[PDB]
Amino acid sequence: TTYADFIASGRTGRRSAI
Amino acid sequence: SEQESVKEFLAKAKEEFLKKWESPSQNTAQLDHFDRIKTLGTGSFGRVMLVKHKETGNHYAMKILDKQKVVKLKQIEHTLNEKRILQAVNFPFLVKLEFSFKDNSNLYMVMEYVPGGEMFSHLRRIGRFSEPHARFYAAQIVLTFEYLHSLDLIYRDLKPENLLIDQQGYIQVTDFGFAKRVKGRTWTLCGTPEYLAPEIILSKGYNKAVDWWALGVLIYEMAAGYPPFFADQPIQIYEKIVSGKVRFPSHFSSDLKDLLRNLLQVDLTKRFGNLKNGVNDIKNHKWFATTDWIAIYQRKVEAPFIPKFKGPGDTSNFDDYEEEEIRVSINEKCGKEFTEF
Repeated sequence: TTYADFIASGRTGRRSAI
Repeated sequence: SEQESVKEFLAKAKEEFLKKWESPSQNTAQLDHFDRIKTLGTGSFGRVMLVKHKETGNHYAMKILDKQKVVKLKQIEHTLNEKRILQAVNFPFLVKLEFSFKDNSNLYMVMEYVPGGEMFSHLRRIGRFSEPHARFYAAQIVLTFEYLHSLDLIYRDLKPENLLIDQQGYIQVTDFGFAKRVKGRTWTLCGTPEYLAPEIILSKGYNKAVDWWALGVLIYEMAAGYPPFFADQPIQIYEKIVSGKVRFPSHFSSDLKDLLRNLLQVDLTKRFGNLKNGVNDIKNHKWFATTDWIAIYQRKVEAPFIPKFKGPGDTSNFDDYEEEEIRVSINEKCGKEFTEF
């Protein structure tokens, strides 16, 4: 599922500005 | 007429803003007025600490920037923008700057402490928001951008991490580090990867339409529980953003998909918020038909939830962070660069 793919990704925590 | 009342509201709000924009406040507190308690959160440029004012006992949230780091990272003008703008604005959904000052080493912006935590935390924990709940939050951002854009301000860092939940369950937008007052277009590569509009990625000139694109990303993320363009590394995110392709969860309503495609238009000249009717294309969209815009502004709509509150100074709605010492050199650093702060 797309949800499962997101939850297993590296970018589920707080995201910093570039 | 309702439309005239809105025009009059915005004209008076601009008069009020411009007085403060042209004559900014400066040097309205000092560090030893406060005891530092704990770090509330971090960003690429600094940290925000819970502090307690010694004389009144009130708690505040203090953003601290190291002047030498700001210079090294080429953020001088952005930091001057942040403080000049935040001391001049006044809106129900913008965090209040209470004091600002500097010393030999650092710059300080003392805000009202917003105790309910980042929207981010609540959104990740619950998974996704229902459409009515997402709509409640989205309406506040629509009004906030109507206000900011009318003052020639572009915000440029919308994301759940920057949307704090107050004790009434309403939003307070924080972090004006990339906010800028501009008439016509600008070019800086700034923002957060998931939220960048195509014209930023493609190194084109851009305008306030980037904030409307970012609203599309935010509404999608609130209602889906994940962003419309995600990957493990920024470059793969950028490829998806510029592609013109977006997929929606099967549970999204017809009206939500329609609104989102209109905000996530890759051609800024076709994007909602940037057409002839401006913000009214968004406010009049079917997905917002049940929204009472004045009731939202006045904070009279029942909130989706009230954050838990265990007394003043409680930080249980925020993660814990490693603490670092706030040192102040005996010698003034970067005085000329930060004169106006």
